[PDB]
Amino acid sequence: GSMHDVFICDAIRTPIGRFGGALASVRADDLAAVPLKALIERNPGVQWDQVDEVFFGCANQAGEDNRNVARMALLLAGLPESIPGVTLNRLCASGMDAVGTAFRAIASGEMELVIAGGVESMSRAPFVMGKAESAYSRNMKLEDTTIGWRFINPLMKSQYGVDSMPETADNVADDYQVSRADQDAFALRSQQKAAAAQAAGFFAEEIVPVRIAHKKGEIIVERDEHLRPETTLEALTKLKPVNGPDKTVTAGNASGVNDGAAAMILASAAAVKKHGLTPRARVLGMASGGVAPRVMGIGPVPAVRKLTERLGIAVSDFDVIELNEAFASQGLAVLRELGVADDAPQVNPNGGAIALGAPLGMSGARLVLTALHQLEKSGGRKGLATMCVGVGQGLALAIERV
Amino acid sequence: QGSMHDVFICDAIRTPIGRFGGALASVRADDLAAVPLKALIERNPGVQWDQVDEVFFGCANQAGEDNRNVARMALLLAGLPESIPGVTLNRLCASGMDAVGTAFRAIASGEMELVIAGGVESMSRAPFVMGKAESAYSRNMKLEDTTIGWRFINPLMKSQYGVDSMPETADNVADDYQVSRADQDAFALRSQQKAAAAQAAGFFAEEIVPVRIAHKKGEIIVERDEHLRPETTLEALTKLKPVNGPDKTVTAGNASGVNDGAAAMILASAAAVKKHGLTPRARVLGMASGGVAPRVMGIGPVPAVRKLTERLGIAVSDFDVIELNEAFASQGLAVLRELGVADDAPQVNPNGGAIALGAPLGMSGARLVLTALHQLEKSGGRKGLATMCVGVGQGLALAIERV
Amino acid sequence: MHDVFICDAIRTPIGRFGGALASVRADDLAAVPLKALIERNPGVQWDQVDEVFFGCANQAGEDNRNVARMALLLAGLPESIPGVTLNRLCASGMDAVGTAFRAIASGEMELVIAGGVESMSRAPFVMGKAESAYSRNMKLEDTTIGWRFINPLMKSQYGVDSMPETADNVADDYQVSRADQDAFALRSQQKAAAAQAAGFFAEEIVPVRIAEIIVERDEHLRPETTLEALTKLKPVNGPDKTVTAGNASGVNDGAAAMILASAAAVKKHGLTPRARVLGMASGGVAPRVMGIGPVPAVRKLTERLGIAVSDFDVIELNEAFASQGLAVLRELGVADDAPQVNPNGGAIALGAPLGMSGARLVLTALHQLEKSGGRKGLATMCVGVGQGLALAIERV
Amino acid sequence: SMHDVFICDAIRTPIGRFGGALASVRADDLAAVPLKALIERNPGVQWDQVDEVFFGCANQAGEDNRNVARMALLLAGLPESIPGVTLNRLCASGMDAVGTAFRAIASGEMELVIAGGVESMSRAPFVMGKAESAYSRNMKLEDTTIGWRFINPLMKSQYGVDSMPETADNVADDYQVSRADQDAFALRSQQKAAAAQAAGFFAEEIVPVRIAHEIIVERDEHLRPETTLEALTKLKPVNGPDKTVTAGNASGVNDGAAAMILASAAAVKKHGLTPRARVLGMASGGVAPRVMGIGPVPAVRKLTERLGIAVSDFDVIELNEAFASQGLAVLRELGVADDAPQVNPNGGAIALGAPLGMSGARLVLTALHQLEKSGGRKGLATMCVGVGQGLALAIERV
Ligand SMILES: *SCCNC(=O)CCNC(=O)[C@H](O)C(C)(C)COP(=O)(O)OP(=O)(O)OC[C@H]1O[C@@H](n2cnc3c(N)ncnc32)[C@H](O)[C@@H]1OP(=O)(O)O
Ligand SMILES: *SCCNC(=O)CCNC(=O)[C@H](O)C(C)(C)COP(=O)(O)OP(=O)(O)OC[C@H]1O[C@@H](n2cnc3c(N)ncnc32)[C@H](O)[C@@H]1OP(=O)(O)O
Ligand SMILES: *SCCNC(=O)CCNC(=O)[C@H](O)C(C)(C)COP(=O)(O)OP(=O)(O)OC[C@H]1O[C@@H](n2cnc3c(N)ncnc32)[C@H](O)[C@@H]1OP(=O)(O)O
Ligand SMILES: *SCCNC(=O)CCNC(=O)[C@H](O)C(C)(C)COP(=O)(O)OP(=O)(O)OC[C@H]1O[C@@H](n2cnc3c(N)ncnc32)[C@H](O)[C@@H]1OP(=O)(O)O
Repeated sequence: GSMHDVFICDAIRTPIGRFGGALASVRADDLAAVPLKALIERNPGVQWDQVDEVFFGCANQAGEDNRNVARMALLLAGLPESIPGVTLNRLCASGMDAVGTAFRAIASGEMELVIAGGVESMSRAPFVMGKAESAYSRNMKLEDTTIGWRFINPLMKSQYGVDSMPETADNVADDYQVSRADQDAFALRSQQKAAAAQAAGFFAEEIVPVRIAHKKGEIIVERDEHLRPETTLEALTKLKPVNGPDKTVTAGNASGVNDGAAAMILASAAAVKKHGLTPRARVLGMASGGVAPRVMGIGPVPAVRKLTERLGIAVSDFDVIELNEAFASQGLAVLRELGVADDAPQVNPNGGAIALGAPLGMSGARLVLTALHQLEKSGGRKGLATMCVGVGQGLALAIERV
Repeated sequence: QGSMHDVFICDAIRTPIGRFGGALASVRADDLAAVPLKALIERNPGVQWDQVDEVFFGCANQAGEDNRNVARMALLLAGLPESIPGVTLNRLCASGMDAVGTAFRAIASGEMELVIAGGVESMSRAPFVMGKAESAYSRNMKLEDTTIGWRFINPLMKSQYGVDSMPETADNVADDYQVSRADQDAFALRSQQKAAAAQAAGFFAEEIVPVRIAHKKGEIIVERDEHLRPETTLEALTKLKPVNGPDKTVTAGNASGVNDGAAAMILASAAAVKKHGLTPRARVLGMASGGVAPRVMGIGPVPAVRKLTERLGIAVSDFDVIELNEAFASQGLAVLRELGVADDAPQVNPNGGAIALGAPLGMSGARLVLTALHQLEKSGGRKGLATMCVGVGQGLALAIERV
Repeated sequence: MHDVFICDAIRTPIGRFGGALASVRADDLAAVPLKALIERNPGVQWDQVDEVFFGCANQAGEDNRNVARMALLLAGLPESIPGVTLNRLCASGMDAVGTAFRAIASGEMELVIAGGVESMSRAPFVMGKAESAYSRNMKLEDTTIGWRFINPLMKSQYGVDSMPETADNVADDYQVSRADQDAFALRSQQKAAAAQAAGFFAEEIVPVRIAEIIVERDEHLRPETTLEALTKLKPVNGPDKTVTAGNASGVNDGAAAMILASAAAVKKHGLTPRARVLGMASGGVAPRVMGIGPVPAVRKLTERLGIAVSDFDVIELNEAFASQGLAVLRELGVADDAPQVNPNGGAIALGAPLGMSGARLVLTALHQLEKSGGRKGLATMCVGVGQGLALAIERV
Repeated sequence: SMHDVFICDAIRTPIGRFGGALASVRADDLAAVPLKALIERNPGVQWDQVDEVFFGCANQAGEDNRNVARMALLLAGLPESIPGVTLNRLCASGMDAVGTAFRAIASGEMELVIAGGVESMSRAPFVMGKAESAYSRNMKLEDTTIGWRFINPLMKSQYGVDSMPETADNVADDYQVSRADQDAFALRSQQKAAAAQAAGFFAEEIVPVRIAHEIIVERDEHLRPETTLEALTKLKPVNGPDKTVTAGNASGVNDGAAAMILASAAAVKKHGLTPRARVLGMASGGVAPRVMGIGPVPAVRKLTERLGIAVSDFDVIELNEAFASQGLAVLRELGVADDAPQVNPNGGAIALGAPLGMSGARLVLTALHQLEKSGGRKGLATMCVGVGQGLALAIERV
């Protein structure tokens, strides 16, 4: 009759590649399979035919990630054909949704042993073309699915607008009064902290390599590619806003478009013991929230509020906060709404998506796993991961180290 | 750790199912998904809508007007407040049932109180996709149709598991489980007959809200499911040529079609049922999934049903209705045979299924759940089972219980 | 230097965009007139055809890779017969006749076929190759009619006005009023309707068989047109403008072909010489006023031949747009309603498949000379991006 | 009554490799390069007197769409009063432009004209047919770089739709042209071309192409001067182990443009031009598509018979090298030795490349160039055409 505790066990990720960069040759399905293969190699006591489900986040699903990439990935990874899979889409929150969905399946007693993760290959996102609506139609057109609006509904544009994600971040900067200077400082600190974590070997502990064929032999992609460790305030101040001279968001204070995949095991207490797993954290809960599309970046606020209210935990009780850095403007605006200092030590202690990049489907799984990793290294207890969502949402997920 | 919470399906509704290029072909998938959501608003005035915790929607494609989280797109279009979150699930033809069971788990685990679960597919409007060039001046650009089935084939997938088309997998099931053409056609006929009777009885009308269609001289309404072929005879079935060549058994007459449609339903905890003045119609009992060989995807319901009923301690024979998805007569028959249920068992698909009705991938699983409940209400039955197959070798099963 | 005679000539009907001929591949459509010439001319020894010259404005679709050659093979002409495709946009089919004429007049050939084709219904989309790996800048463009792959240097120096925009520019610069344009358009409809009922087009037309459905009537005509109806239409380019769908040609499908021959070949192949070709000339104008292009072309030709415009017993002036048709007539000193101009109507009523239209003008001008007993005839037309072409014949 | 016609100044771009030196240059802009050079090179011309620009172009789906002759003259800075027309006989297109230009002046309908050709095969677009029905599931992209697209079932069933290399394999088979002879032919092409490049022979024909942020392209890119018979021997046939045509014994896929002035004697005098050759004539011939490479044979026969000139009277023969197989077969049918010194003395398309629309204009101008250098009188340029044709053009140095 009682709900069951749920533990995150092993977790692992590919490096994050730049658009057109180190991972651009790797099909989304094959990329998604890389962390799955590593889970298999890294957890040899598991009876693999007992995995109840693979849940994977993926925002696109038009490309080599089409037709339920979770199931494609598990087959490519060498998991038995008897294992089910399902793909979740809450845009940039998809991979976190995977984790929280997996958690709810175990908490409710419907499953014992599951994998949750996320993939996105933005390099390889395809073009789409709608069907002709009439014989001999002269209005055929291609649209890029890399990021952002396509097949725009005129009713959506008239009621809510179809602001680009950078536009929404400018709207957040405007409405919440987040200065260019503050955004650049945040971005700088993101780059510094990530450069420090990379030199410390922190990212290395999370990463499994991806092997790439060249003409004369193979290389290994080993390192997060997006980082700009040489970033300075002077460098950031010189950049032009994406949307015009009177705006504040720049490529230097924004996440990038990127490729990568991540996955982790979740299990009941019985499953941990049966499969020889090492339990690392208990999942406390997940909540979602909605906001106006035009200020989508503030979405984390109702999400975090809803979760912490229900669990009865103060925002200030968390020993780590992984706040997604879609843009410095909205990162800062969320922190301020929540009463957390712009530079508080527990937020993004190893940097975030400004430095690391953000393959939509992967980023939510990455935030959960890195929060856990951070809690282990620092000896912290509770961790909060939260991110915003295109078209105006937030997602939040809380964990507690065992 | 505290108690699990009971979960109730309340009001449910769907659009008609349209033929490919037929009655609903002009309707964008996001607008189509909004249709049942707007009806749920109209039909339950007691609900305080700003208390919906989540809209969960199934959708197999997501490359078209259904792109970038159709659940969230649809709820905004439906006029639900911007404060309501949405998320889209993809287990191919099982997506809409996955929405229901995922909703159920969210409430059962105490994370939510009031949710909407549904599904949509516009297979009419499924776009073409073109991979990016890998090199400057590449001579290798290609368009592929996303309406149904394989695209961007992985060599590794093809080598190991094959990339059989869905009709091909149904031929494989026919061969491996020895389901004869004759038996397939008889199954298909009963589906047409039963659906025709249900339509005439007004049974589908109780499930349906109309879709409005733009027209010169004034918009029209679509009220009735379009796929049905009520005049079908064994003789016409017998004369059809198989999809995959002259030695095979699967034909367009004994297969589900490619179709458009949307459906949605409310799930609520007991406290939400009370607070919003909803009618609890059934309790959700549970959901299970299972995997099989891609090449025989149609048998996927078997592991799913066994997993579910074993954990719940319910025998297959205990269910008052079984809504078994009719992707193909071959797999429909092979599943029943494995589960020890007669090919023409009165509790199985009493109002016909996807052969007559059609099967918009995302919507189908949601239809199966709501129609099962509907049938329990008409018949006074207690427990129902809804189950379906999934391309690339899966099955999904969900059990409910009236009142 | 050799006299050159036009002999037998025929055409398909002209279909509307997406209408009666929309299912017919351009190459098969081109072959239809060629087959009819074979059937209609049994004295001809077909392995002696020196060349098939065909006009075609597009060449991206089933009309790709030298449609002249594709068509003659599809029409059952021996593989020994060569073909060549010419492209001067809407004047392409006239260019074909004029080029055939030059080949025979200079003594390099004796017996040739000249024609044109366009399937505008079937015109494909085009997409540039990616210029970088993982390019996000892929785009489809319609080739049915008008600008695609615009060159920024063309735009900045000459502009890339659409054809209707240039027709507005002519109406403005040459002061051609809306009411005059609509009047001319109505006369075009009325004359074509009269010609249709009299069997005039039927004498030019060979049917297209579609595997069976038979297309045998020009489809674009709107005999129902009234001045009042024309007055109510809205200008394509805004209320301050003049050109409308009703006083403009349409987008259309069709093919035409004719035999040209030296005196020797006429006699050898038992042909009926119907007209002598007198000459062809071209000219260039500013692209933004492309519709006035006929004027330099006609002046150049008539001056060289030593003929006045007023000497022609028929003038077949392409009707891309009423504004330019009228502008041209005015410039050349011919009345807006002169009886020898377009006596059976023109492109506003009949439609204008680009590559076919010039060959149609030449064959119909000849046909009208026969009907009327006239002597000299002039066919002339405008060309996108600023040209004109003119061709003179004399009934034998 | 017929008027004599003279070829005067002539110039070309270098020939670039597919995806190589000129891949960024739009076909219309590329066409404009020789035209602008003709202006620079001929100061006595009153440019508004040019009666017509005739240009060959095989594709016309890309930036070469909608009458590239006229686009090119405008981009070159020529007055807008000058008309233009584009000709398509596939690889023979640029030769057709010259021949057509010739008939225009000879017939007295013009006095001063430009003839040339262009092809950017690098930038050839993809094409997509329109949907035939609402919600059509049958939409498809095809490459227009070279060869069959939108295949007609009736063409395929009667005549076949063999690729260009397949037709060249068919000629090898039907006319018994061995792999070894083909390779030896190819090696001589490369060798002759490397010698001519070193002698500055191509330099004299070339105007550079300038590509901003800036690179000057001034040399033919396709040449393989290190080619040995041993290297060619190692190559695998395009169409499988039992065929004979290889990448090494075939022309390539390429970009480039060329143009030249043609004039009556009156126009020569008025415009202070140098008359370099009189044009004698052009003839065309058809063959079976499946052996398109043999097309030059009927073309050359029809031309020489009409002019009363034996093939052996020619001081230079510029035979297009689409493939060594068909080049050799053409030479043998015409009674000329596989290595005759008057044939392709500076090499040809195997070394140089073949941008379809340009190649025929190149053969005519280079033929004239060679006559000037060697002191010869009569020249013959000839080439094959996809779907089974040949074209031939004869000239005589003044
Ligand atoms: S939850 C995740 C949701 N995801 C998003 O919302 C994605 C948001 N990002 C984007 O859509 C794009 O990444 C935007 C913000 C639009 C930027 O697009 P660009 O393609 O313009 O980005 P690039 O970085 O490729 O180019 C911008 C130029 O700025 C320079 N630059 C960036 N960052 C720095 C730093 N830190 N220091 C110095 N310069 C920096 C880049 O070098 C580039 O300069 P170039 O000289 O043009 O290469
Ligand atoms: S969970 C569900 C998952 N989805 C699937 O697996 C969907 C599988 N279905 C398909 O892919 C297609 O529906 C297939 C099976 C390939 C058939 O596609 P078609 O496009 O051919 O379908 P049509 O509607 O065009 O039918 C083909 C011809 O057969 C005739 N026909 C069908 N059914 C009947 C019956 N009952 N009686 C007589 N004839 C029947 C159709 O009329 C049609 O003949 P036409 O003359 O072409 O109309
Ligand atoms: S050498 C010839 C060279 N070729 C050209 O220059 C081609 C010129 N033609 C065009 O480009 C187009 O045909 C233009 C002129 C742009 C018109 O196309 P539009 O797309 O702007 O408009 P439609 O073709 O869709 O037609 C608009 C409406 O006008 C009605 N209409 C046409 N003709 C008449 C007449 N005679 N009388 C009354 N109405 C007329 C059409 O029916 C249409 O109205 P609908 O309500 O949409 O049917
Ligand atoms: S009138 C003109 C009509 N046009 C034609 O019909 C042109 C016909 N040409 C073609 O269609 C192609 O160019 C063919 C002949 C099919 C070959 O295309 P490829 O893309 O294969 O051409 P590559 O240049 O890539 O050649 C393949 C490999 O062969 C090597 N190679 C070519 N020539 C030589 C010589 N002389 N010596 C040594 N090697 C040679 C290329 O380097 C290439 O090697 P890779 O390993 O592939 O780089």
